[PDB]
Amino acid sequence: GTILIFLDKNKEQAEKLAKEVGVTEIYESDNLEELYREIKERIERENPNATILTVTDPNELKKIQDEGKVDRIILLIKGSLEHHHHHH
Repeated sequence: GTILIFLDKNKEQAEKLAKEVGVTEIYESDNLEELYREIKERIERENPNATILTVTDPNELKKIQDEGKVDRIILLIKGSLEHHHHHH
């Protein structure tokens, strides 16, 4: 059973792709990179026969969805408030 992830720092890119590709499962968090791990950890508990696919470009996501060889598709979006602290 194959899982397809899409990751983006920008919400409009993920929204516009979801609308052209026909996908509805969208998640958003300031901790985008920790959320990815927290989802994949639960995939490993729920799907012992999992296959991992992960994307950052709509040409790659569209090429995979053209073939439709996937059991679930999930979009993850970064929240606007996250920045690191700096002292120099």
